[PDB]
Amino acid sequence: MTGAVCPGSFDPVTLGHLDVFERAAAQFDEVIVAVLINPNKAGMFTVDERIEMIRESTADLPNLRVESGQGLLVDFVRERGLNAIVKGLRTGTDFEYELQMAQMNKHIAGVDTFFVATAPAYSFVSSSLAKEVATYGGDVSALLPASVHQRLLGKLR
Amino acid sequence: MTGAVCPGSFDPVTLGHLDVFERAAAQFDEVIVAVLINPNKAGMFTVDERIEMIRESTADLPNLRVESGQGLLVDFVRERGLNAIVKGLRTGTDFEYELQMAQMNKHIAGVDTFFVATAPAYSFVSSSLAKEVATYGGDVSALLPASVHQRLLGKLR
Amino acid sequence: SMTGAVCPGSFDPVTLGHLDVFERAAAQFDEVIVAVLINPAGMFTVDERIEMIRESTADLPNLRVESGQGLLVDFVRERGLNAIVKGLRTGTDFEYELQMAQMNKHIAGVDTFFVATAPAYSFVSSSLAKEVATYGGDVSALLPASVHQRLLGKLR
Amino acid sequence: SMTGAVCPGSFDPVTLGHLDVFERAAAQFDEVIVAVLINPAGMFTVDERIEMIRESTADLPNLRVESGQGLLVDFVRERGLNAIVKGLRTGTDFEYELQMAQMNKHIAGVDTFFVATAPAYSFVSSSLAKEVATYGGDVSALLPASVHQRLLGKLR
Amino acid sequence: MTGAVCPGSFDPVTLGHLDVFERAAAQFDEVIVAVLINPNKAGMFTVDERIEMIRESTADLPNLRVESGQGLLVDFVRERGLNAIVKGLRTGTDFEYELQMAQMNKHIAGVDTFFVATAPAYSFVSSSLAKEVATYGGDVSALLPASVHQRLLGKLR
Amino acid sequence: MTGAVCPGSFDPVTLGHLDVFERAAAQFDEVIVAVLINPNKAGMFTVDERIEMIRESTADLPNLRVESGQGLLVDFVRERGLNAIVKGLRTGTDFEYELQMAQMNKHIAGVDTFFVATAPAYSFVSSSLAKEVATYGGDVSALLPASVHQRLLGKLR
Ligand SMILES: O=C(O)[C@@H](O)c1cccc(Oc2ccccc2)c1
Ligand SMILES: O=C(O)[C@@H](O)c1cccc(Oc2ccccc2)c1
Ligand SMILES: O=C(O)[C@@H](O)c1cccc(Oc2ccccc2)c1
Ligand SMILES: O=C(O)[C@@H](O)c1cccc(Oc2ccccc2)c1
Repeated sequence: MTGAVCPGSFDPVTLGHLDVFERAAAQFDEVIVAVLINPNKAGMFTVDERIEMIRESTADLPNLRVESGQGLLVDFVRERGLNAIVKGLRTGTDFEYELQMAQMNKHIAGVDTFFVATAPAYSFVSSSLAKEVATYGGDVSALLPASVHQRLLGKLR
Repeated sequence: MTGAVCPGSFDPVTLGHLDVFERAAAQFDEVIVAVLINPNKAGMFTVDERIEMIRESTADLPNLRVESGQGLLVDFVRERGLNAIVKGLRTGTDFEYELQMAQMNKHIAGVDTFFVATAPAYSFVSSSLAKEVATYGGDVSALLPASVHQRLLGKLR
Repeated sequence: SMTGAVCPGSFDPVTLGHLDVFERAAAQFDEVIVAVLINPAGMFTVDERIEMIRESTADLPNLRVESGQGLLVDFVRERGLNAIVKGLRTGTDFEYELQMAQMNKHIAGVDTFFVATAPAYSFVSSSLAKEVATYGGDVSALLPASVHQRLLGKLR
Repeated sequence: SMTGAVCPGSFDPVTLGHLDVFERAAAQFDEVIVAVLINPAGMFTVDERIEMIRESTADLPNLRVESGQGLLVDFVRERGLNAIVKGLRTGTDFEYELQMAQMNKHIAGVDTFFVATAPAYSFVSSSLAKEVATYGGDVSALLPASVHQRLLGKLR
Repeated sequence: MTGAVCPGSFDPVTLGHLDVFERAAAQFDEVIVAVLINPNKAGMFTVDERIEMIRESTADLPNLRVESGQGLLVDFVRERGLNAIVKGLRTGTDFEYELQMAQMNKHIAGVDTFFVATAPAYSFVSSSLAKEVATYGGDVSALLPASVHQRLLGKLR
Repeated sequence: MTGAVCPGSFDPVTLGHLDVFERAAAQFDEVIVAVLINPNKAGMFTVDERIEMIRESTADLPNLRVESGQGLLVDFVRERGLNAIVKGLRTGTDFEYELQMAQMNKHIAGVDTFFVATAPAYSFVSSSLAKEVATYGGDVSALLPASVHQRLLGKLR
């Protein structure tokens, strides 16, 4: 009955994201990972690549599935009969910005947002910083799942 | 069967707290509001008074129950077969202190914490500020459940 | 006794959050000037932005609306004033605006007064309102009634 | 035209950071009242705190100093005003003061204007100044000249 | 020639503090850990106990020594012919508060302060939170050095 | 032999930067100021111009040298036999973003970062804001080294 959506661009998914997925899947009957695509800007990975990397690293979460979308997150959530979003947060700065979006989403669609504190070990990994570090040759193998790391290096080379 | 604990002193419960209770009860199969008994610093209302005020304000939430608790919160949570805490947050500063507690609770007992952003209208209400304003004659009736407000005036006489 | 402040912004479009700040500034200063930045890529033209603000502030007799360019402190000083009034939502806002406020005081002796957002508008911004409306979300409760139909026009 | 604001605090003692805020408030409002809280454990008596502020604000003709108790908004409204002016150093400050500002607006319609600290006084507070002086640190550059000798008196 | 002081109450020292000590000892010729004592409030551990717990967990840092003091930190620093303080920081909130003290210390004595970001794993441990959790029976064995944990449990029992 | 790298674009160097350089040079045996060459986004001054402005402003710092750098900062640092970065901080928000970078740099290369709080007088100056103010005729001469100011006026004509 209960369910939540875990949104992001996941370009690529990180171990921080996977931690959030696992924690959501432990507390809700179903979890949908929403891979939100900007039809106007391509990321590093195509939609099918992003989804494949997430599926490979969530194979042991039976109540989680992965779907892409675009436009308003609250429409994605509501069209699946749900009304909760779960998002990871690292800092107070994160909270202030995400707060605005959560209150807007509640206002326009009645959708609630639950935030979870990042695991300490992954508090400094982000998709953007991992890509930037890897671009200039830094070692990010411990911050990304196996389903991501060598595909990332491949994209960069 | 999903579930979460909503902990606090609730001295007294505010409309901000109630908003959190409602949103938790909408997303989890069971919610337990845990009312802290604090041996040292006593407050304005007894634990039984606080429990009754919450029960009156949550009468329409059939999957929410109210209980007193003492000591280590994660013991309270695990003793009831649960492993999630739900708390409301108002500010970035709130997030930083609560994040420390959440990471500590996950480390020592595997209990997770979900945070929800305050409804905008209650971003500035707290039990402590409401009591202080009311003590000096300010009108806080729009910030508290109807019953709380009547009981609060009683304690002040 | 010739008190006055300037309320600056791009106002693309003006929101109820902005209007709340204008009203509060107008209640505490003899003269308020809303300064609409010309910074030519926005949704509305500078003239359209000025009109929407004038429409929404008709009940504020001591407020006027003017366009401006360049250093804000020059705009303020050339009108004989030396105060800016700005609304703030978060501590993050305060830290960024703090830098600009201290710079403005340093270079021109112009002071900045910040006012806390009304709770109901803590989450509205011109940018988020435009984004939500663009994908069909209802923002009518967040914008002046006039602005709202004008926005519908730009999209449809 | 009857503009006015109240600058509240314990001022135990008043610092150059506070005085900077008083001066800036006095420059932008016709009338400024400094409200000195009676909250009986401080270092100086309410009378002493009032005297130190009056001594330091002699060049501010439109400022007066009064003691107060209870709800700040009652102090403000009973003097016919509905604005508070408060200085702010950090984003953390803003978040805490934001709650009080929104509460005060809610219960009494009293607005709050915040001003950014002068950079030179970003680190001074009554409490830190007292603490440092107590252990022999030189805080003379952080306090009004009058206050400084008075502080030396309380310690020696 | 170069040197820094690492101050705190260290009541007790945590793994977060030890991380800071090690990082300071790697970058300065000498490091002094300053155990600052409030002569008006006893902590959990006496001064000699605090120093002993720090020495036992820093035995492999040859350029580090431990001394107690009270009063102005900048006097402790200057009387040893030094003029740098090194302190760990976890959050932006920490930085704002410590910033005030660092600027005051520079103002009154010319002493500089260098801050270092906490290691991610210890970002949620503090002496106060470890004591509080342990008081109510929570497991904090992974957050404190061996020189501390059982002595803490002993104090509590 | 202790040492640290002070990295940045310094376009142009401000009195805030110089304060950081001075404080680093006072506490480390060697300081290297690393001036970023950025292939994409160019700025107002060439790398050689930026280096010369820093050299003129740091003429009294014999243990500080200035060099251009590109790519991964921790490679620059380790290539010079060092493993410390020193950066100035103005705000809590600054700390949060820089903390992510510092933890990342420590993770991928074992390079540590020490932060110093801005002198109060320069808390509001930045290269970007100084240029913007100067472009429209504002006087920023009290915020920049004397030589920078002369060169800045030249670029604006
Ligand atoms: O008012 C507050 O928020 C705090 O006092 C607080 C924090 C965390 C939990 C709390 O309540 C309980 C703790 C342990 C067992 C049961 C309940 C109260
Ligand atoms: O929307 C905002 O807040 C910013 O874009 C901003 C900041 C400061 C001033 C602004 O408007 C003016 C600038 C210069 C002259 C006149 C007006 C706009
Ligand atoms: O020092 C401070 O900032 C606080 O102690 C503070 C906050 C708000 C008002 C204060 O002073 C008054 C309160 C009530 C009536 C009159 C004055 C003091
Ligand atoms: O202006 C800034 O602060 C950033 O652009 C920045 C951040 C970190 C390092 C930077 O400089 C270097 C990076 C790599 C090698 C050499 C120098 C610049």
